[PDB]
Amino acid sequence: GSSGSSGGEKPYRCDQCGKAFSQKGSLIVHIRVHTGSGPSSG
Ligand SMILES: [Zn+2]
Repeated sequence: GSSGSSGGEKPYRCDQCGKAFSQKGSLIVHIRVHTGSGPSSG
């Protein structure tokens, strides 16, 4: 019951939403929500 608890301190951190990832690819699958990434139907 207490927000604000960063854990990992990874280099991969999206500035669009403010998230963190351990790998690069993992982040690539997230960009789909921000910028047109890979296929996503019409
Ligand atoms: Zn993001």
